[PDB]
Amino acid sequence: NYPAYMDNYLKEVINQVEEETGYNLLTTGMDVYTNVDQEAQKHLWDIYNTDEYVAYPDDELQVASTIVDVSNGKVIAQLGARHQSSNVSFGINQAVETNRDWGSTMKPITDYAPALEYGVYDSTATIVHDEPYNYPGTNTPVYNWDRGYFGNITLQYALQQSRNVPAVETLNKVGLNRAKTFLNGLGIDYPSIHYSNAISSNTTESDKKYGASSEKMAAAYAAFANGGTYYKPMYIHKVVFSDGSEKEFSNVGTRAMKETTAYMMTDMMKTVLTYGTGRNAYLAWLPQAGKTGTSNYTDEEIENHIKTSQFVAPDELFAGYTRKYSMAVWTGYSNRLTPLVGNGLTVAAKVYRSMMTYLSEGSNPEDWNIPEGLYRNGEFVFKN
Amino acid sequence: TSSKIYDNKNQLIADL
Ligand SMILES: [Cl-]
Ligand SMILES: [Cl-]
Ligand SMILES: [Cl-]
Ligand SMILES: [Cl-]
Ligand SMILES: [Zn+2]
Ligand SMILES: [Zn+2]
Ligand SMILES: [Zn+2]
Repeated sequence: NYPAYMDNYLKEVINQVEEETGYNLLTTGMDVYTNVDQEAQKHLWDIYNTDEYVAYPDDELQVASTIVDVSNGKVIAQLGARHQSSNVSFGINQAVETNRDWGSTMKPITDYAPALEYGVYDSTATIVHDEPYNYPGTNTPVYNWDRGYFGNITLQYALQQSRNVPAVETLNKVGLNRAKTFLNGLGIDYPSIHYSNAISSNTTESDKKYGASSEKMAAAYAAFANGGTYYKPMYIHKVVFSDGSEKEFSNVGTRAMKETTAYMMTDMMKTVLTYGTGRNAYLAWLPQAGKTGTSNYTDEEIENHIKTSQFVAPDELFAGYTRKYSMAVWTGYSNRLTPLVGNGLTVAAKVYRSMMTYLSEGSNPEDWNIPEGLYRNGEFVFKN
Repeated sequence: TSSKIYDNKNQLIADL
């Protein structure tokens, strides 16, 4: 016996216990104390499944996400699907799956953070370049989502407008090797990294250790929030054995980036919500910061499976965070060939706005404190 | 045979 709104979460629980102890809570007796927040779950359950919180263009459009306690990697909510009934208790949880492309949300942790963290750029005001450009060593143009080019613009603006050209070039200056290393620090990895990975989590391999999932993303972005510490995602607190003994589960974060980098990424990302691309997930009273993301079709997919000449996309994402809870949201149809259009592309932000509202309607909305080693200067931030 | 799970408020949320 267990509630349906806890299916996905309970599954992850069963696995973590097995991973650490080697025992299966299904074929062995024991009590387990997890990290879930029940009301948060029912709240999340209501958001997906009802029609009171957000306008789903239909009942098929799927949603999946993970909410993490930025201070310790504790997962306090996870829901892999919506309106998807067929009780097969403990099935595939789309919140831990890496089979989907997180697109643009990949920029902050793959190109820009490393850049700042390694000297490439020294200020959010640095002039980057959005001009015609091909993938390094190749003649394949890196096209901006709208086929246009902005010219010289600041780091911030390029991150806030989600321009591709300045992103893949940034990865070039950071170096793939250093970049892949920096990604590991945040819990993400690929069997092999390429320049396309500057704007896509699409990878040759497909274990689980490779790629990005609402789980991994929310834990990666939590490092910005918590100041630069990477916390392994945790679902279980403690497990008392039938024979009296207990096993307590402790997680110890690691320095993923300097505080400076974290603060800087956070400042550029606060602008994403304001005059940036993440406007639909903006809250005047809540000092949060995030990044919107979109993936794209192959070309064979465009010329053979896409009808409308509208703006389409197999995945819409959002990975926002506050001073307390980091949250990564994925949205798309079960079959990537069914596109997201018009009001369907907006669900990722709203779901995030909605949930994050609830999660912070009380608390005491706090802001970040510019760390020693930096100094403001109008819209931007500079290094000493 | 039995295993109980409690949320963060230690209030049992399921029995498996
Ligand atoms: Cl390198
Ligand atoms: Cl290099
Ligand atoms: Cl007991
Ligand atoms: Cl985007
Ligand atoms: Zn509710
Ligand atoms: Zn250039
Ligand atoms: Zn390559």
